[PDB]
Amino acid sequence: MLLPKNAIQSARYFEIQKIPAKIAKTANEKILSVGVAQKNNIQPKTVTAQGQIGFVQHPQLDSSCQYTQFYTPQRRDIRGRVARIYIQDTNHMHDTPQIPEGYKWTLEFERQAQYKTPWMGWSFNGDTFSKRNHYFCTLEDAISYCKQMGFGYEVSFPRSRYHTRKSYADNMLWPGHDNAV
Amino acid sequence: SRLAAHRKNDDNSDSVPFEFTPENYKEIEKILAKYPLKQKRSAVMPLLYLVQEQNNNWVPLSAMKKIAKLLEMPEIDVYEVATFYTMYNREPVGKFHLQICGTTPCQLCGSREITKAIEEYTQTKLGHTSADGKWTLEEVECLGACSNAPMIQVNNKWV
Amino acid sequence: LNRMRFITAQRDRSRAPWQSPKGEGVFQGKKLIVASNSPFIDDMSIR
Amino acid sequence: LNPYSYEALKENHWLVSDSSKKNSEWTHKSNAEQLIAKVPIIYVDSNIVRCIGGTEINAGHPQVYIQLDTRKHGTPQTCKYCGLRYAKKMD
Amino acid sequence: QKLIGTNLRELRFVFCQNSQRSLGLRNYIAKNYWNLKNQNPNFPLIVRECEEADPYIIARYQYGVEKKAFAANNNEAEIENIIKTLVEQSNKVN
Amino acid sequence: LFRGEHALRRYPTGEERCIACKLCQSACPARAITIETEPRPDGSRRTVRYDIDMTKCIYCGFCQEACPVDAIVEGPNYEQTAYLHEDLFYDKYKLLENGDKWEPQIARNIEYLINQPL
Amino acid sequence: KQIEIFIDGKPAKVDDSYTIFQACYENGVIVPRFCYHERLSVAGNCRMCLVEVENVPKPVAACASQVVPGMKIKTKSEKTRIHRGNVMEFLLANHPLDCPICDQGGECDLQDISSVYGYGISRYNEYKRAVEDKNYGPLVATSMNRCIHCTRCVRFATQIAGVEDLGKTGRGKAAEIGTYVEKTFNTELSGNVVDVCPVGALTNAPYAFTSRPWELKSFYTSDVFDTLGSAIQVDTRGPEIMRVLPRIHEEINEEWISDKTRHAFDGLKRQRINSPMKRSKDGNYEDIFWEEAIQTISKKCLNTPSDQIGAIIGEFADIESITALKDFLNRLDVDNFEVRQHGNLKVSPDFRANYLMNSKITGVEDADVLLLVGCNPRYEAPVLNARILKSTRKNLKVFNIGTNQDLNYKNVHLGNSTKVLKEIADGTHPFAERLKKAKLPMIMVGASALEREDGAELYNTLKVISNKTGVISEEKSWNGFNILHKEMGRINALELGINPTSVNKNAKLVFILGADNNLRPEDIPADAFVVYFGTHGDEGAYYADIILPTAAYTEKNATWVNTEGRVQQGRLVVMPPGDAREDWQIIRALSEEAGVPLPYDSLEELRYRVAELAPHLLKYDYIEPTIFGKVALSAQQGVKTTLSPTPITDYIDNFYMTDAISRASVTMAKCSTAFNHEKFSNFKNLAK
Amino acid sequence: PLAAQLAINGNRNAVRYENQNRTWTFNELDAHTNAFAYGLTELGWKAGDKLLLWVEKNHTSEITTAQVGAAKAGVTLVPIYAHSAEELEKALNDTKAKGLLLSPNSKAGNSKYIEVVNKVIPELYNTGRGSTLKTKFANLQHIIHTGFYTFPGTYKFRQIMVYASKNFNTLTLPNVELNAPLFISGNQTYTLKDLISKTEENRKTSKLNDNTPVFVTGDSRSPLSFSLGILNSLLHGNYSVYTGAQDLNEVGQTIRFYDNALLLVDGDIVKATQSLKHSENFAKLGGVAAN
Ligand code: SF4
Ligand code: SF4
Ligand code: SF4
Ligand code: SF4
Ligand code: FES
Ligand code: FES
Ligand SMILES: [Zn+2]
Repeated sequence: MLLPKNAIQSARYFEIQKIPAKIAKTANEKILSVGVAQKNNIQPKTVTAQGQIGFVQHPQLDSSCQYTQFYTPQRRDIRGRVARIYIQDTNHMHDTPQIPEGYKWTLEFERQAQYKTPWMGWSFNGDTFSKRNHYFCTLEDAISYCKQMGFGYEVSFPRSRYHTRKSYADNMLWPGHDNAV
Repeated sequence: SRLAAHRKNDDNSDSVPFEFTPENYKEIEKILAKYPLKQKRSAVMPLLYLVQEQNNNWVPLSAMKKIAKLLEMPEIDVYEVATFYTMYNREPVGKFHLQICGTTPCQLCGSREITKAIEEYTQTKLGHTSADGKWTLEEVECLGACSNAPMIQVNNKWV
Repeated sequence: LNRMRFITAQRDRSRAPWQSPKGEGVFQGKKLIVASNSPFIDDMSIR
Repeated sequence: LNPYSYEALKENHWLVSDSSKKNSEWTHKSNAEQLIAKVPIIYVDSNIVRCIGGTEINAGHPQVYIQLDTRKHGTPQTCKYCGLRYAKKMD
Repeated sequence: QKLIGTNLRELRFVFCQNSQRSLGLRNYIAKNYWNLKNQNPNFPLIVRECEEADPYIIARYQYGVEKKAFAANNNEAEIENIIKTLVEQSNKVN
Repeated sequence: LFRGEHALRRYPTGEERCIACKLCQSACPARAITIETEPRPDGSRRTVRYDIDMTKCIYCGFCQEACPVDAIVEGPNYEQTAYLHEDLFYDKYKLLENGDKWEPQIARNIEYLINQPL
Repeated sequence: KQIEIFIDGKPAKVDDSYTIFQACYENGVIVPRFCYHERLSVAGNCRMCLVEVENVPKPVAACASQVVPGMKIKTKSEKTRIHRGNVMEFLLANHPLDCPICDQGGECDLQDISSVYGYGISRYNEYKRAVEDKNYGPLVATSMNRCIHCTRCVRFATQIAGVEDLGKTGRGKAAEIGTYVEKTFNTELSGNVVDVCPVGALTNAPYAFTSRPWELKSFYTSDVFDTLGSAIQVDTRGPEIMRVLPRIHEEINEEWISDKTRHAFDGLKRQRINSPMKRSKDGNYEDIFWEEAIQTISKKCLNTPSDQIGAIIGEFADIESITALKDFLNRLDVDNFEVRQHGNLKVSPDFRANYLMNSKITGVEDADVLLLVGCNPRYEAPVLNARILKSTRKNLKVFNIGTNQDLNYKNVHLGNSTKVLKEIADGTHPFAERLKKAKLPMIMVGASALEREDGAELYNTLKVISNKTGVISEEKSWNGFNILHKEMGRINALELGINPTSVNKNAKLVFILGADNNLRPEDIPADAFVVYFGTHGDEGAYYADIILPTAAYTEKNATWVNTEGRVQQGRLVVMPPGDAREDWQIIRALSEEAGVPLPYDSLEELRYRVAELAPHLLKYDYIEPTIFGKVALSAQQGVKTTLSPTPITDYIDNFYMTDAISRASVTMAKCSTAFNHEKFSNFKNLAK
Repeated sequence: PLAAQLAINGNRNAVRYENQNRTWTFNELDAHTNAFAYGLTELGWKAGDKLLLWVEKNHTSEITTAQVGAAKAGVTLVPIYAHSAEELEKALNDTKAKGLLLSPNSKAGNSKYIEVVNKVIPELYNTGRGSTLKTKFANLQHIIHTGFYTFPGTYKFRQIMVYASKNFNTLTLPNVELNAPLFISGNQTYTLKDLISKTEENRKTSKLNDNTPVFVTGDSRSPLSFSLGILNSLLHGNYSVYTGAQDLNEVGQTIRFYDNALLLVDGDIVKATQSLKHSENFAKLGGVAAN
């Protein structure tokens, strides 16, 4: 999930890391043009696993999204959707799962209408696209997939425990002199 | 010395009062002086022994809470100490708490015969207390004087 | 014929609609006064 | 005996009780609670009772053990797999 | 400066805290915020700092009408002139 | 060993043998079992809804194999032809009724199955 | 000092402070454990982390053993396999056959380790140990037969929290971990006991017998019940939500969450508004369409002059909703965003430093002296209370001016009135010299104190005291001035710049954006028209002439700013119930119908408008530094600075009932009825 | 006067509250009473200021702590037995009390104490947060309720309490004056010296030795109850146990353990109780006294 630093220095890799800056096209975007400029100036210039500031990237309906297969006459909502990219860690309930998690980046889609039918109370999803999460080895691969499929993506970087000194001798400690104040 | 928790008894409720006598307070002061001033937590066992001496050879829950308050330590610590150490009777016992050693040396010397004789004389079974609050039989581990076995101890005092 | 009970129960398992007041009700300024429907007893208030 | 009272909740493990046992007929679609409630408390001399839910292994539920030496004498304990309630025969 | 409360409904300064492009507006605000607040006690003067953010002075006049002035690489005198123009243009706006 | 119609058994006392462990639900290859459980007022761990979709289920027997208390058993009944598709959405009521009706033969088969390992 | 070791013949380098387990984890080789926890003390009871060292005959406990130069560790050796198998067999001996009925069936680390490392078949064919169950309250269900005597619960109770009730009572196989007496474990952090317990001995009672881990989908989001903000994981099986858990976020959450945030999600399951409603003069509520509701609201807005239009900000208001409401009111010429006059927060929203905690949630770990003014961290932000307990156990002294609450750590109670503040400001109080001597002091003030009628005077007194005592020191580069808030909606409004002091004395058209606390009939004029954007009908829905359903924090994809100034993104887990619509969308539709369309039609455009207003909110999970703290908090000359001779109190009365969701929740009601009488005490626990 | 027991042996138990199940040693009782006195002093209570007592039997600990703190601070306490808003207002007007400590959840007639107080003083409902009381009486500055919830214009007992620091206490406690009035019962006023004399006379009459534990049933606001209860324990080092509203049955259940224990019995409790279920519990009562 982490190749050696600067192991890959390809133009495609750099393009994947870089995020495009939006261009105001809609009337609302033009009205809020100052906001678009501020967002472009403020958002991180590149995405890397060492990043720490979360951000949301708009879907790029461009020639780069030509590889998407989820744009069909019947379904025309999958493309342009916004996903979430984050590392799913093991649940706090247990510490040594049989199948450990946290070794891969999960891409998730917000679930749409979920309703229990009257005849039997069974659960039904209005859309079947956001039932299963996607998994990638690297955030670079996940972002490349999002760009290729034309999906916008929010990225939330992981947080882990801070290493602390551990020793059994800390159980026994001398409080100090009684007269100490 | 049967259950690892507080037995629901009407005579051992939290409402039961307990107050150390002035002699017990003086002994507690001496024990604290013997122990380090800051490490007052080490005086649990002497306090439990004093409580047993003051009471009918058992430590009430109210007495344990009083010990914890005096020592400025959690009551759970006192509970743990009392439960862990079996010489503290958490429930009332009879006038004579017979403790028959049952380790291998005494068994070889014939501890079983002595236990049977005691049961026959006292009209009660091992462990169980006699109908009248006079006898309480118990089986214990090596009391130390194996070369003089068979052996018994009374009130944890006289061998 | 009793499908309504089952449907309502299934719906409430995840989301129970709030039972709004109906008909004439007491008003204190711009507020409708209704007794609390919570089965649980407010022990602190009572004693 | 208000089911929502603090005493009732503490006695029933913070669950609303149904004395008539009739609500279960709809809630769980069975009268099994009523059927099992008829069985009386089984008195066992030993402090620990072994339950298999039958006469032989694999004919009931997994072998389980229940402590009858409750901190309060004579308190029945219900098996988790089956509703049979066992109590120590205090004498 | 005394008529800001009546002329405008809100003043806002959005800039960067560690950029030369914002240095001028940053210093002007740091120097004159208390003066402006004393001149106009209850007027809203909002200050927002964001790294690599373009300097901007946003004056909200009335009826959801706002004017945004780009104050990059502007001396304190230029900031004063821009703020004065924004305050004076309230009559023209409404 | 014949696997016919799913049914739910009870203890000789009448108590439900089914505990909401959802092992049968997890093992069901066709996802034909839906289970929702809430604590019973007496405090027992019992299901509040146990549905089997006979049309979606393959008569494999994984439910009975995975049941740790022999609650769900695929009894020998096979003449379960239905005219309405809704009649094949077996519910907890239907499963309990089937178990009550077919307990004798199911118990007789289970006796031999349990005694075979011995 | 770096030291070279070998793990299965693989060279590695680690500092001497590392233990065998820590080195293994860093190098990527997993070691089973039952009693070792990262944040708890080191114990060697379970002895399941035994490994093989070439030069050590006896097995070495990895968790409680430090590395040695040249150590040859064989974690894959047959001897290591035998050790793991023996330990697992001993652990499973006497363990009840309760896996089908154990609530941790799918999340049992014991099962996982037995399957991966231990043997596949057991030899113990004998009567097992049987232990009586215990009653710890409606939050923890106890099955002590499954206990492995790892003491993790005891260590958590003694160390993470100040409550000292759990302990290992007894000796031998008869030892029982728990309270010797029959009492409930009613600590505010009782939920994490289940998490720390690995063998399902202690479980989530409300969640008991509900579902299994393998049929749950998890979403990462941020807590809203507490202004502190907590990184939580929400598990859902379809529409239904269940088992809210914490997730590792050391800066703010430190792996722990409070009972309120853990068990208040049940409020969303009932008393939910699912359709627009209108109330007649007689008081008979009736459902109506969104089109009709918006049309009537727009007609009322057009008819009503902007002078007599006001708004009330709710407790759970978000950035998007508040921005939409602000834009709509500005386009209508409405500038007053408060209608309540009884209590208003006395703080200027100009600078973020003057209404946000200048020192972060981790600033307690750095400050040497911490003074609270009308703050009860135990009831508000219990995780912050645990952090303060850690800080005061390592190096920190806590002083309190106000009520003497049963804090888990010792504190020095200076007083409860404003006399102490006056003396400190004048400099005659010895605490001024104490602060001057102390380095990196911190001042934490609850929002109630600033909401007092003399809140402005108290705030100015705090400013002058901090400036004089060095709480805001340039040489130290320290700003210990902090404010603990009670309304995420208020925090968001201050971030967006809405003035809390602007109150419309007489308002003919009131817009209540999901506000349910502090509402009284006197606030709303009898002749006014009220439009209430809400999700629960416990309060605010009875003052409303029109009621509009809105989304909750688990159902709205929005942004939330916590008390320390960290901006996080609250994600959508399930869609709003019934016909509920997002509040920002409702405001946009209302604006369009009224004839003042807003320049945003989607979340992206609304967030562009948010960037226009305050760009720093687009940097999620980050705290933007501010260099105007000293200017904002500088004490002015000629200010009133006149305090009143009255006690400083705390607004929280029942920790389990603080918002509409908590009031509507059932688990919270059970916790209240089970804990209020046991916790209420007019006196102070002198033991701690 | 009130620290002799602390000087001799502060570790000994001071008082027991069976109804609320809490026992205080001499040190703990002194700490709580000093905290109450410091709180009153910080609020601005002076010598001779009047505080009305409207707390029921169950709040025995609150009653005792308030009494001892008032004695330490030289504040006079006036118990009031009013079941009606008319009586409450009449007492307030007659006494011109600076403070009023009451029990909110208590029921008087068809209304609670808090409701009656609000009716008598409607200004409390709209009183600002942190604002001084501007009432008709012009002197009832402080209103305190011994309840879990909070109400506008009122403060909780714990909030009023202020625990002084060892090195950060700027407050001062005026020396206790024996002649200063402490209790105003009916039309008769009792000073601390008079109460001490009453304690001595009652002990002599009842043969109350030092080691004989005392029990008090019913309201502890009575001057006789105060004399033979907490005051007796603080003077002679005796052990007092308050049963509050507990009936004779529970009082006897508690008494069983105590031997040769004096008992103070309230007429209201006697009327409330029907009969003694277990008379054996009182077989060793030693002595019995009536209010
Ligand atoms: S036979 Fe197989 S598919 Fe059908 S219900 Fe049983 S386990 Fe499921
Ligand atoms: S049928 Fe068997 S496997 Fe399925 S939930 Fe019931 S007991 Fe568990
Ligand atoms: S804790 Fe014990 S009973 Fe529960 S799943 Fe694990 S092994 Fe089975
Ligand atoms: S209850 Fe759980 S956490 Fe506590 S000692 Fe037992 S197994 Fe460990
Ligand atoms: S063998 Fe009996 S005392 Fe040791
Ligand atoms: S993890 Fe090492 S002994 Fe438990
Ligand atoms: Zn069984």
